[PDB]
Amino acid sequence: VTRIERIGAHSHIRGLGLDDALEPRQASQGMVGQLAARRAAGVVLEMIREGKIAGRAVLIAGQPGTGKTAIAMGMAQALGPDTPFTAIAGSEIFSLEMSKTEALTQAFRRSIGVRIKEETEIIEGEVVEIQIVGKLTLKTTEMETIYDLGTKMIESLTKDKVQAGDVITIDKATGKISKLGRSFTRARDYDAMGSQTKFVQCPDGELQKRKEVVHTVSLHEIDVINSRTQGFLALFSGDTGEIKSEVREQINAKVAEWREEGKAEIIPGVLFIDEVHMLDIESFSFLNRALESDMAPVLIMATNRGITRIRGTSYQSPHGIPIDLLDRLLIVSTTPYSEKDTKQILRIRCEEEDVEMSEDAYTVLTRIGLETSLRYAIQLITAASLVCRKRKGTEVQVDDIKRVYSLFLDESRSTQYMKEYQDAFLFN
Amino acid sequence: DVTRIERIGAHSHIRGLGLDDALEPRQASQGMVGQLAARRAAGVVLEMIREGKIAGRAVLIAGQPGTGKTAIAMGMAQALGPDTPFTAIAGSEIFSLEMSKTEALTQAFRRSIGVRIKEETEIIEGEVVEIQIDRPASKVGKLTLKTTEMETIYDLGTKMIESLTKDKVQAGDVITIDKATGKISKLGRSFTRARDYDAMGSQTKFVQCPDGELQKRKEVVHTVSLHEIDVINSRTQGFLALFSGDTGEIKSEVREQINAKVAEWREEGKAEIIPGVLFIDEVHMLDIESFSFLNRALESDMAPVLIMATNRGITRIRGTSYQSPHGIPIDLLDRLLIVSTTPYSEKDTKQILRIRCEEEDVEMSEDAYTVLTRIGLETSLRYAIQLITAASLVCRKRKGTEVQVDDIKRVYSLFLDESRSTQYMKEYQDAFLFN
Amino acid sequence: TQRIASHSHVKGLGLDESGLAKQAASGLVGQENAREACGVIVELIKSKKMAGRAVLLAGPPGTGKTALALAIAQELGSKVPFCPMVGSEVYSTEIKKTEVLMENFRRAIGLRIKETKEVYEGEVTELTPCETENPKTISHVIIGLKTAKGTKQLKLDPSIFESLQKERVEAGDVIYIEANSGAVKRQGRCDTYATEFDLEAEEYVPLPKGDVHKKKEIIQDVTLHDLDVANARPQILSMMGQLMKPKKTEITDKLRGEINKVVNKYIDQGIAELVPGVLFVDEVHMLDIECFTYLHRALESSIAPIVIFASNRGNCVIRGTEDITSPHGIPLDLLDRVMIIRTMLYTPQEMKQIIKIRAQTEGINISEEALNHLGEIGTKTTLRYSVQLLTPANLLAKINGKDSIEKEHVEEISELFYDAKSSAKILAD
Amino acid sequence: FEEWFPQGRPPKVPVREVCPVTHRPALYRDPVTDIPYATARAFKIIREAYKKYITAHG
Amino acid sequence: SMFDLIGLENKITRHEAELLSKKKIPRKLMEEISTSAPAAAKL
Ligand SMILES: Nc1ncnc2c1ncn2[C@@H]1O[C@H](COP(=O)(O)OP(=O)(O)O)[C@@H](O)[C@H]1O
Ligand SMILES: Nc1ncnc2c1ncn2[C@@H]1O[C@H](COP(=O)(O)OP(=O)(O)O)[C@@H](O)[C@H]1O
Ligand SMILES: Nc1ncnc2c1ncn2[C@@H]1O[C@H](COP(=O)(O)OP(=O)(O)O)[C@@H](O)[C@H]1O
Ligand SMILES: [Mg+2]
Ligand SMILES: [Mg+2]
Ligand SMILES: [Mg+2]
Repeated sequence: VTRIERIGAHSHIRGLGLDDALEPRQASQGMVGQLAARRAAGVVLEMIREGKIAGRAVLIAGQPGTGKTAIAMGMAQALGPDTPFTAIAGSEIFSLEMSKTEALTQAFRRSIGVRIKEETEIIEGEVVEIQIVGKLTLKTTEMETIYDLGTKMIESLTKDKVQAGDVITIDKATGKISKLGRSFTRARDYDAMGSQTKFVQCPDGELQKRKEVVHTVSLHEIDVINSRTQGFLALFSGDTGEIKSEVREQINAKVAEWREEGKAEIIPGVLFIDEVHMLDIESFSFLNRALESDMAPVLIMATNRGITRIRGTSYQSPHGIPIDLLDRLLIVSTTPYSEKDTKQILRIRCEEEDVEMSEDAYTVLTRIGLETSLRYAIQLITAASLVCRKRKGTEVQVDDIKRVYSLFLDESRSTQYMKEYQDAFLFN
Repeated sequence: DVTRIERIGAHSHIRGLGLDDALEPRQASQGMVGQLAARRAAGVVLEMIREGKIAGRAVLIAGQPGTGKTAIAMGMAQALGPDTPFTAIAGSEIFSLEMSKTEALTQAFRRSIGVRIKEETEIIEGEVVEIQIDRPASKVGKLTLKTTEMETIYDLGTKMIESLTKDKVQAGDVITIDKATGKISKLGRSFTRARDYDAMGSQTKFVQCPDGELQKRKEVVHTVSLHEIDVINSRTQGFLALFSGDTGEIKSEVREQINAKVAEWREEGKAEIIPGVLFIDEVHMLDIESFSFLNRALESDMAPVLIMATNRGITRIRGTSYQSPHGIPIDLLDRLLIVSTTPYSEKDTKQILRIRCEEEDVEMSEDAYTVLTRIGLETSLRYAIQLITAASLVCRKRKGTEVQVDDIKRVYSLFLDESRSTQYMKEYQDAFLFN
Repeated sequence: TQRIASHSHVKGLGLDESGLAKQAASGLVGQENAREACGVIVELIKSKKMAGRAVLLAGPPGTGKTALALAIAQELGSKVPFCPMVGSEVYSTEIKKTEVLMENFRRAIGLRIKETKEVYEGEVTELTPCETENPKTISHVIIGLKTAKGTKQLKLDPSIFESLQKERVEAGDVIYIEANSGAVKRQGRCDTYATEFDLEAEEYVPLPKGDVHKKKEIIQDVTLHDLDVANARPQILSMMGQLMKPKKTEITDKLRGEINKVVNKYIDQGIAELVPGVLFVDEVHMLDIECFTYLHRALESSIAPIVIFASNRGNCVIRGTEDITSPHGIPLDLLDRVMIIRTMLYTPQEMKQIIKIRAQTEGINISEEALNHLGEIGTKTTLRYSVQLLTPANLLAKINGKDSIEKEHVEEISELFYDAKSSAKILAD
Repeated sequence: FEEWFPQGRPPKVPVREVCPVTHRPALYRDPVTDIPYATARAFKIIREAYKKYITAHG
Repeated sequence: SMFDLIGLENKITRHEAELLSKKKIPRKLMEEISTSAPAAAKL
């Protein structure tokens, strides 16, 4: 069945393909070539796992199509889902709801997980009888007990309309009641059931259990929850506005106290900002200070620009980043692919897309990709597969590649054809 | 001694304009040094403000940086007193996300016009000598007040009984009752509560017994600006917006209604207009739209006296491509008088440094005064002023009593002025960003 | 705290008693003149006499400007409020830039409130009224309070009978009574009467410890901005306000003046003590002309904190102007109001000292030859780059089963990762 | 007066019940025998003893 | 409503959801319940 997630541009990548010594293996876990860059990404991944040093910034820089985002996806896959990995595009911070600095702060705080443990003492059981002073009788498969009821407790039992046969949980620390459902029985079967009705088995073991529960949240979620009375709604709608510095400072201090008490754990993650050259000078200046915080995640960036104009200024800088921020980060450089690496990337893409191709087809597709671009060849893989299926074939041949090459143009051929008829296109 | 909210600021030495009865400035009075022509002009403008008969008179204080424009404005503010409103804003304050620039300029103008309301109130003031309240379980009660001159027993209505119970009025309390609305205020106690009562852990001072008649016809003076009236009348919960500043563009119809009723209140005896001063420092940050609004705004009868300051020469008007004197359009310059400030001399600089040392409580030698005056003339007045404080700290670090030349040379070497810092920046220009 | 940041090794200005900077102390190396001037600035802050004094840290990148500011902050302690800001933060979407600046100014003025409360707390053991003939009439209400220390009887004013029945105080209930108002507050049944069979939570409380009568001192630290925010929007109007987004508001000068008056009244009454602090504005060159102009007036206020600016832009065009260049991206008018402290480039020896201190703080064992190689790399490239190589080289060494960084690990890490200049060279080609 | 000033005798300290099976501080009471207990095994033993008693008595 | 998430924020808890998932009645128990279809004394 077609699940929500389908074959995308990075579906074949399932990690960095490194060994225990971080030596890059050729054609491992979907990664081909980029040996030096993959080794550097492994070193950065070890830094992220260690977590000791906050605010380390890494810029993955290279030519278009050299696997920068592929390396980022490999890092995200190799890193466990427990550790946060916030992947955004540079253009996601330009919002009408909040300033750019607020958006970068929220991206920073979303990339730091905090794991909070909590112990509670609850009484869970099936209600046998309730008498309106008051008395309540509960039972499990192993025990039966009767309690005396206070004024607030009898009020809570009445308001929730707890009836005999229900399964309820009452927290001794707070005295609140929650109805988990009603136990099914010979007499409680009905022709229609209410929306809230849930059938549940009688609880096992002892009534008064001691719980240990661990909640995994992030600093941004804590900020939003503490932003206003119904702040957790903004965890859905995103209408968080600009969270005040008071709330953030009080949360940083409370989390520090929690970690000192052993209640919470901090899991520093990664903030990947692809296409980082969309950030403006204000964003870069904010990042220069934001990375100096001890609650800063490890920052990874990707760009393909050369000596280009910094957005928001008239200055030109390498990678479109001012040298203040470039001095604060390490640069990993990608390398253009060889013929062998191109062919192996095409083979892995065919294996993911479930396409069978003849060897001559592999040679011609590799030549096309070397001459035009790797992405164009990847697209022509599925194009030729479709054209072959329309032909009632079972293996993609060179003729199908020539067919799709004639049907779908690349940038160069399309540009040449546009220039040939430039009198018809607008605003040349 | 104790560290107050207000500390020694850049103009804490300014106490006024330092003028005589004939508005002839003194050489050194009320913290002012020099600027004889500028201070005489400021005195004439202050008299024009205090007379209040002429509306929308604009004066621009123009001069070189550090020549005392803000000092003269603060002197005018000090000599004006708190009775007359004096709203000082930076020109960059009008650029708001909550309201248009013209709305901001209107609120600034309307904040600089006080409305002094007067009303007569019936006030009962006396010592509670006996209070009896009897309630079922309507309320009945009896209250006796004394004021040295008389002792009257009152039979209390239900609403007065409720107010007295809410205030928790007890015998021995000096209270005030507003007969117009029944509000009860306690001025203080006249003697202790019974010593036999536990807790009640206080021995507060006891105010003296009231004198004269119990009930007096008291006239009370309440002053509100036009902006407060506007914000209060703008919506049902307007008063909350006076503090939070969440005031949208107040409807012009409400402002016209207020201007009309205020005119009636001044034709009647209910209120008196106190027109004040709006001081827009660094007015060159205003754009062409704000100056164009100021042109029409000064023609209103409710406009205050507008004082402006800027050091810009012939410069480009913000939002345009045209250059005009002071960064102000010629159309607004026509509507104002320009007051020019002159650079100081050695004597004036030395006197200013002396006054700043006196306000900072720094004892400094005469040779130190000479070297600091030379530094201030060479570099800047503010730089020498800041070296006063730095040299005081360096002298106290060495356990010295009087700031000597060695301390001034030390702090001069430690802290650079714009010129030496610029020279060193040029000497290392390749290390700085973008050349 | 536990995680290691770029400035986690900065523990303060390494100054002696005479105000001179040691060559290397408290994690700082060199910058003797700049540390001495920062020392005079720290004394200025601690003097509390002056308001609105500005100092500009100016110098090349990686010359310790932010390290010196955080060293000043460490010297001042945690009592003095030190508010870090970056110039990019003024461009908010909820409020004007001048409001952001004024809010950060008021964040750097601290106020310490001292509250002394007298309370009589304990488990109620009797509530007997004292009948009398009026000169049934009661002249006192005797309440017996029990604590783990003992029992006390209080001859309370008879009027407290209303509050006792309002609070439904009964024998065996834990209460506390404040000395001033004399109103009783009930806090639950004493836990000595709680059984394991009855279900209630809030209605039970342990017997108070200590003497029945207590004098409690509560000290709270606030900023003037905290009071501003509290009085600007107090917490059905509350329902609508909490449902809608509570945006920042352009707090009026009226509210700030009223709050200044209230704080002055508290300081006169002795309830409160002011702790004026420091606002640090890094990357101040991101401010626009309107912000710098506003700062002209803000620094002349008698209420302003001491502000520390930092810039490295050199002769650069002022933001929000066209072609108006200034020595640091700051208009010359503001530069006349600030003292400038220059920061200077480091020598190779100072770079080696900083690298060693960083390695110590990160917990990294570095060999002498490795330290020399990384220093020589840092004399090329940048200091920041050489520092950043420390932990990846330590990890590379740990992979190879070495407890200390060897030179080969530094060489390999340098071969893997490139600096800004090497990348510029690759881009040019 | 007596409504506003009830002379309430101080509450008696509750009996700190103990489980007759394991002699642990009692946490529960069985609704059917009204005997306190502290663990599930205690509950089973109490109910077996109760059915023994009720068979012996009638 | 199977996709309604925000409605669960005021109706259930993660631990309660785990309990519900663990203790849901299986088919055989319902079949048995359809097929089959204490006097206290103060001692
Ligand atoms: N190292 C690699 N191994 C395998 N496939 C790669 C690699 N790098 C790029 N690709 C392929 O090319 C595309 C990814 O290129 P991408 O990383 O987006 O380039 P850029 O650096 O411009 O972002 C994917 O379709 C993927 O199949
Ligand atoms: N005539 C004067 N008398 C006393 N102090 C002065 C005088 N002129 C300037 N000063 C002080 O010198 C400094 C100059 O700043 P300021 O007066 O704001 O100049 P401007 O507003 O022209 O830039 C301030 O501290 C000011 O109080
Ligand atoms: N003199 C010094 N002694 C010790 N550490 C320093 C010194 N100067 C800079 N550092 C450290 O090296 C890095 C330089 O960054 P920073 O001080 O922020 O430079 P910038 O002046 O560019 O802001 C920081 O981690 C800082 O703690
Ligand atoms: Mg990409
Ligand atoms: Mg001025
Ligand atoms: Mg820095």
